[PDB]
Amino acid sequence: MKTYVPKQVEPRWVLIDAEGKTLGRLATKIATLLRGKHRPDWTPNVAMGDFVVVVNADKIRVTGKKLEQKIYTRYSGYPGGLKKIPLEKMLATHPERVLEHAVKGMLPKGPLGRRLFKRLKVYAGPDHPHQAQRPEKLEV
Amino acid sequence: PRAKTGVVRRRKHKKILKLAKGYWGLRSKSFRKARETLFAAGNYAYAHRKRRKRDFRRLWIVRINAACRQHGLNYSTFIHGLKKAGIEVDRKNLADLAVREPQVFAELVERAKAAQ
Amino acid sequence: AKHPVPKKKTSKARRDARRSHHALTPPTLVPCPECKAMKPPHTVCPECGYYAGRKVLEV
Amino acid sequence: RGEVAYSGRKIWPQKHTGRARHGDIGAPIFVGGGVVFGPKPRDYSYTLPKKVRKKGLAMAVADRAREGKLLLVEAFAGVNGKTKEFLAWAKEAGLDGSESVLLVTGNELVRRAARNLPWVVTLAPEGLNVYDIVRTERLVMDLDAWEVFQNRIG
Amino acid sequence: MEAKAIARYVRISPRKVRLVVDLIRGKSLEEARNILRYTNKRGAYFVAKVLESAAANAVNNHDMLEDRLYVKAAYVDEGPALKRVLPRARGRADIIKKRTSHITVILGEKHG
Amino acid sequence: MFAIVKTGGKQYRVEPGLKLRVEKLDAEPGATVELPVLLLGGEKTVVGTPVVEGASVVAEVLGHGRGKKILVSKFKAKVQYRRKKGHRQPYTELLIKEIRG
RNA sequence: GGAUGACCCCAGGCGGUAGGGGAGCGUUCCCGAUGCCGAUGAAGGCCGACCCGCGAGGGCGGCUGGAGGUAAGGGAAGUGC
RNA sequence: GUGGAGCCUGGGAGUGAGGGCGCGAGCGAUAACGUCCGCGUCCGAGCGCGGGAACAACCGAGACCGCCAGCUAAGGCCCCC
RNA sequence: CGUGAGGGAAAGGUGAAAAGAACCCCGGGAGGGGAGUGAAAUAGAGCCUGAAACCGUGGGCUUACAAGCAGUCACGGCCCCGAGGGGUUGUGGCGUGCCUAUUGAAGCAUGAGCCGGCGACUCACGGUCGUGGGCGAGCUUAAGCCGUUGAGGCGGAGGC
Ligand SMILES: [Mg+2]
Ligand SMILES: [Mg+2]
Ligand SMILES: [Mg+2]
Ligand SMILES: [Mg+2]
Ligand SMILES: [Mg+2]
Ligand SMILES: [Mg+2]
Ligand SMILES: [Mg+2]
Ligand SMILES: [Mg+2]
Ligand SMILES: [Mg+2]
Ligand SMILES: [Mg+2]
Ligand SMILES: [Mg+2]
Ligand SMILES: [Mg+2]
Ligand SMILES: [Mg+2]
Ligand SMILES: [Mg+2]
Ligand SMILES: [Mg+2]
Ligand SMILES: [Mg+2]
Ligand SMILES: [Mg+2]
Ligand SMILES: [Mg+2]
Ligand SMILES: [Mg+2]
Ligand SMILES: [Mg+2]
Ligand SMILES: [Mg+2]
Ligand SMILES: [Mg+2]
Ligand SMILES: [Mg+2]
Ligand SMILES: [Mg+2]
Ligand SMILES: [Mg+2]
Ligand SMILES: [Mg+2]
Ligand SMILES: [Mg+2]
Ligand SMILES: [Mg+2]
Ligand SMILES: [Mg+2]
Ligand SMILES: [Mg+2]
Ligand SMILES: [Mg+2]
Ligand SMILES: [Mg+2]
Ligand SMILES: [Mg+2]
Ligand SMILES: [Mg+2]
Ligand SMILES: [Mg+2]
Ligand SMILES: [Mg+2]
Ligand SMILES: [Mg+2]
Ligand SMILES: [Mg+2]
Ligand SMILES: [Mg+2]
Ligand SMILES: [Mg+2]
Ligand SMILES: [Mg+2]
Ligand SMILES: [Mg+2]
Ligand SMILES: [Mg+2]
Ligand SMILES: [Mg+2]
Ligand SMILES: [Mg+2]
Ligand SMILES: [Mg+2]
Ligand SMILES: [Mg+2]
Ligand SMILES: [Mg+2]
Ligand SMILES: [Mg+2]
Ligand SMILES: [Mg+2]
Ligand SMILES: [Mg+2]
Ligand SMILES: [Mg+2]
Ligand SMILES: [Mg+2]
Ligand SMILES: [Mg+2]
Ligand SMILES: [Mg+2]
Ligand SMILES: [Mg+2]
Ligand SMILES: [Mg+2]
Ligand SMILES: [Mg+2]
Ligand SMILES: [Mg+2]
Ligand SMILES: [Mg+2]
Ligand SMILES: [Mg+2]
Ligand SMILES: [Mg+2]
Ligand SMILES: [Mg+2]
Ligand SMILES: [Mg+2]
Ligand SMILES: [Mg+2]
Ligand SMILES: [Mg+2]
Ligand SMILES: [Mg+2]
Ligand SMILES: [Mg+2]
Ligand SMILES: [Mg+2]
Ligand SMILES: [Mg+2]
Ligand SMILES: [Mg+2]
Ligand SMILES: [Mg+2]
Ligand SMILES: [Mg+2]
Ligand SMILES: [Mg+2]
Ligand SMILES: [Mg+2]
Ligand SMILES: [Mg+2]
Ligand SMILES: [Mg+2]
Ligand SMILES: [Mg+2]
Ligand SMILES: [Mg+2]
Ligand SMILES: [Mg+2]
Ligand SMILES: [Mg+2]
Ligand SMILES: [Mg+2]
Ligand SMILES: [Mg+2]
Ligand SMILES: [Mg+2]
Ligand SMILES: [Mg+2]
Ligand SMILES: [Mg+2]
Ligand SMILES: [Zn+2]
Repeated sequence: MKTYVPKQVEPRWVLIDAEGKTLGRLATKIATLLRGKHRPDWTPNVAMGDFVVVVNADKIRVTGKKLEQKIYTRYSGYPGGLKKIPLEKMLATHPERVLEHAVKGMLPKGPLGRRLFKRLKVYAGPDHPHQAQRPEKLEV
Repeated sequence: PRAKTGVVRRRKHKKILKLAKGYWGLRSKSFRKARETLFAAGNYAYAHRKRRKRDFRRLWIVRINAACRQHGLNYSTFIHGLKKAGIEVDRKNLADLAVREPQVFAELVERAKAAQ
Repeated sequence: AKHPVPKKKTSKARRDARRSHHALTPPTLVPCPECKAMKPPHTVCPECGYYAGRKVLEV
Repeated sequence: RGEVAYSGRKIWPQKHTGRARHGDIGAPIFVGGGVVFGPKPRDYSYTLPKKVRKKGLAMAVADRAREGKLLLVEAFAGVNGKTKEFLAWAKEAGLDGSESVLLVTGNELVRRAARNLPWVVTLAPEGLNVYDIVRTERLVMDLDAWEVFQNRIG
Repeated sequence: MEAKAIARYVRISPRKVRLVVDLIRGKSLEEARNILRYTNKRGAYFVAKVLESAAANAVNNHDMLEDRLYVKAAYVDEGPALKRVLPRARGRADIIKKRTSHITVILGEKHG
Repeated sequence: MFAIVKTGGKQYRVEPGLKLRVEKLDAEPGATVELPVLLLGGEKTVVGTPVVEGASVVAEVLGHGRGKKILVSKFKAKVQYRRKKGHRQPYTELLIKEIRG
């Protein structure tokens, strides 16, 4: 006999409240959902996981002094192009990137790794436009 | 008597270049680069034969660990249940039973939680 | 100068990739309203000899 | 490389020519140059112990003697140097021509006849050798030839 | 039915000729004749003659209609090289390869 | 019904009618054998610990074979070590007749 | 075990450079050969997912090719890039 | 203590540039991917495998071949994994 | 090639037989397409066989968000030959060319554009071990002479 390989799944849509949950401790699970490792038929070479709709990523919370201390970095390719952004200001400017940057770096690198990052759709504020898919609200 | 090469070398090169069909550029067309390629291939196949038994067992586990948590226990706790229950169903069929016949996998969960 | 020299032999793939812009564009031709033959636009027709509607040169 | 025709000039210098280093073009590394350990005229002969060639000669006859393919004839009647004579004689002697025969006799005429038969090797008894014995499925001998056969292995 | 013409040992570099032969492949005969007339290339001359010799064969030998002709196939295979000497500076002598080509045109009847 | 049986050091799921290749079993072609059962499933569901008492899967051996030749070669660079080895792992083809159990 | 390599069984060893040993494949040539394969196709070339061999190799079939090839068993080297 | 143990006579070698690590000293500066010895070790030749992000010599462990079977070693068990 | 002494290549093969392609067609010719010869004309004289690198045409599969010693393992899609295979490769896993020299090389150390052919442990004589045999306190001949014309025998000088 050989290992069962699933006929192409119909992916599930998932809605997570991000408010007040810890940044890395929510990120690691959303990666597991994206990766589909909660699925008994999990196949490592295909896109299989859910579509994780997250809201209130502006109200994500982090411990310690990481608001002033944790610094997201961007390099441009030009001399002196090392830009530094504290988690503070990024929350004030592009709060959806905090979760995305965290969740991205916990996903594999490569083709499938990026296809799954396209499946995470982060929003600030309690609303989301994906009511067309009717995502099952998950308590995580 | 004189024994020139004659038919020998080309036949041995035709053996190697045939085993290199499908390779990129001179790797499939040039005997020398076909050799250096077929060396690497011969080692990779021996390793990935060994790595294959490693690959699927890990794939079996991740699926086993997935269907376990749908019942409320993790992989580690489940496996030890099967050991104390005395069930030697391996991880290939375990994961197979998890997707196809979950009612059997559900029963196997009970025996694992009850062996505790 | 110190005589720059190619480091590695260019691949068949790479040189043919370079020549992906080398295809000739066909000559652009329009019919001559007098003798209908295909001539280049804005040129005295080389088959009958007409242009603008009148005879210009011998053929 | 010293027996080849070319001269002993160093074709180009040792260094700075940008080309591999070489001497004369008689070197075997060149096409047309000499050969390295190719054959020379050899004398392949060697002196086998007489007692071995003597024992070989006797043993070779013995192998034919065991399987019945040894025949000593008193003489060869109606053969006087013509082949077709020897043919009819072989037909009386139980030699049809289906077994290769070593004919050993001192008679030139009998030897003259069978000479050109494809299945017959001819020999003077002094020329009795084990190769021609082993080659032949059968062995026929003048009692002249048998006599001197005993003499050599004495 | 197909017709064929070959111009063997055409003293011109094949790489230069294929540039022109690409223009006419799959094209109708009259179109190709028009295309070859105004392509500003030395090779357009030769391609035009092999084409006209192939079209002549079809009509004359192979019972094919002139109006129904198109260029079913066309390819430039390289022939022997004319290796000539180019004296460079400093006493070095390079070897120029003056290249020939075998130009093939294959015609067929496009029915419409 | 189906059954997880163990032969040749491995476990396979079998059903009536199925063909499979297991490690070479010492049996005559056309004969039949009883495979030890580790789990039954389908209508009923019985769990082996590790095996089951009156459980056996009957299989008729259709014949023994030699798999497609696999080349196993070893190459150690810069050390002039090369080895070529050809392997045809033997097998036995079985038809799962009935599941007793 | 059977009786001196018949095969069977049981157990253990088997990473390997310099290097020592053993057993084999292939190439040219001699004997075998006044034979044998061969125009119903030699050698060589091109294929093949087929058969055998741990491998080096051997077959076998299809195509080319258009006159040579050469067995079991031995012998000798200009013998494997 | 029967081990690819030991001993005796012979044939054939290769080696006679070592290197890191632990301990013991010397030279050095209680410097050096330092240098020179002693004991051991591994690489050398195990740049085959697991760990150590990656990395000959640190930890684990001596790869005859096959398996989509099982148990462990160092090390690991939030995600990459 | 060199003032000269001197150095010193390359280059063989249609077919049994020229029967070496009248004549017709495109073209200036070259070349080709027919007709013709031939068992064969991808035997057409740039001629047996016609390998490889190399170049081209056509078809199947594939490729424009992708990080690579180019493979390999797995799975999937497609195409072909018909619970099986072969071709292709989208994704995932793993993955530091070959040789040489080194304590140590993927190594930013050596060598190699690629392909084909050529290319390197031999022979003689002695020596010394081992080994297969002949004989055995013995063993053996050398040059030669005789014989055969791919026949062997003689020869005891001498040597151990
Ligand atoms: Mg990874
Ligand atoms: Mg050679
Ligand atoms: Mg090729
Ligand atoms: Mg267990
Ligand atoms: Mg200047
Ligand atoms: Mg310059
Ligand atoms: Mg190309
Ligand atoms: Mg390019
Ligand atoms: Mg000389
Ligand atoms: Mg001199
Ligand atoms: Mg120099
Ligand atoms: Mg150079
Ligand atoms: Mg030289
Ligand atoms: Mg020269
Ligand atoms: Mg010569
Ligand atoms: Mg005769
Ligand atoms: Mg004979
Ligand atoms: Mg005679
Ligand atoms: Mg050039
Ligand atoms: Mg039973
Ligand atoms: Mg390596
Ligand atoms: Mg080394
Ligand atoms: Mg090596
Ligand atoms: Mg056994
Ligand atoms: Mg064993
Ligand atoms: Mg070894
Ligand atoms: Mg060993
Ligand atoms: Mg015959
Ligand atoms: Mg031959
Ligand atoms: Mg073969
Ligand atoms: Mg053939
Ligand atoms: Mg003849
Ligand atoms: Mg042969
Ligand atoms: Mg022979
Ligand atoms: Mg033989
Ligand atoms: Mg040689
Ligand atoms: Mg020892
Ligand atoms: Mg000793
Ligand atoms: Mg010794
Ligand atoms: Mg020394
Ligand atoms: Mg030392
Ligand atoms: Mg040491
Ligand atoms: Mg310590
Ligand atoms: Mg040091
Ligand atoms: Mg130190
Ligand atoms: Mg070394
Ligand atoms: Mg190591
Ligand atoms: Mg390395
Ligand atoms: Mg590691
Ligand atoms: Mg071992
Ligand atoms: Mg072992
Ligand atoms: Mg375990
Ligand atoms: Mg995990
Ligand atoms: Mg001159
Ligand atoms: Mg002169
Ligand atoms: Mg001829
Ligand atoms: Mg003509
Ligand atoms: Mg005819
Ligand atoms: Mg013709
Ligand atoms: Mg021919
Ligand atoms: Mg010819
Ligand atoms: Mg011939
Ligand atoms: Mg060809
Ligand atoms: Mg070719
Ligand atoms: Mg193409
Ligand atoms: Mg992107
Ligand atoms: Mg795309
Ligand atoms: Mg890519
Ligand atoms: Mg997989
Ligand atoms: Mg397939
Ligand atoms: Mg990778
Ligand atoms: Mg060096
Ligand atoms: Mg060095
Ligand atoms: Mg050094
Ligand atoms: Mg480099
Ligand atoms: Mg250097
Ligand atoms: Mg290098
Ligand atoms: Mg050096
Ligand atoms: Mg060059
Ligand atoms: Mg070569
Ligand atoms: Mg020697
Ligand atoms: Mg000796
Ligand atoms: Mg001796
Ligand atoms: Mg003796
Ligand atoms: Mg004597
Ligand atoms: Mg004679
Ligand atoms: Zn006009």
